[PDB]
Amino acid sequence: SVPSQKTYQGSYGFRLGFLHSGTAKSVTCTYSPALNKLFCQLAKTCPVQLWVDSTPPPGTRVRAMAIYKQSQHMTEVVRRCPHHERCSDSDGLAPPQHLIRVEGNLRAEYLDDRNTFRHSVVVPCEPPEVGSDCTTIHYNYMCYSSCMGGMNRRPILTIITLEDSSGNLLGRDSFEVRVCACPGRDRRTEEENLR
Ligand SMILES: [Zn+2]
Repeated sequence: SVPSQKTYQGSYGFRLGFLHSGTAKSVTCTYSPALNKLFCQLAKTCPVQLWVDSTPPPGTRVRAMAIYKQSQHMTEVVRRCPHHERCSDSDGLAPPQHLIRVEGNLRAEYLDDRNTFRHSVVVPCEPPEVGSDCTTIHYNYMCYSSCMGGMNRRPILTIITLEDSSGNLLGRDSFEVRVCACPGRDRRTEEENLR
């Protein structure tokens, strides 16, 4: 099967937000609204904002999962390549196979789905800190888009779902991701190609 990627704000008006990091040669993570695409370096911090119109119930969680964007590959589990799954860079919590990690949250849980074998990482949905209007989750992508035997130059999407304590859908948003050496340059190139 294939997880849904349908945008769904739901009852709480759930949607993502991204910083405006620009396209300098030195940028490590940058988001293109025109492409709905995040460009980031390997294992670098990717700040993703969570916005809601009203506060979800205690026990609400936020899950991230990657799928291949092309229909020819959607059924294939997105995982780390044969090299990176063995490079012993575990944070002590993420399984070495998982492409997406959450940085600096000890309540992050990593799921290997017993049925679909797909990987995801889930955290409790926290209210914004005082003086803030949203909450930010920091993600890491632990393989290059180009890694042989892994993503192998195939584009992926990250699907973010807002879930109740049972795992039922409350909200959904998504964005394409390219993990690459020079995010600023590749964003500029792809945005030019678009126009
Ligand atoms: Zn890799």
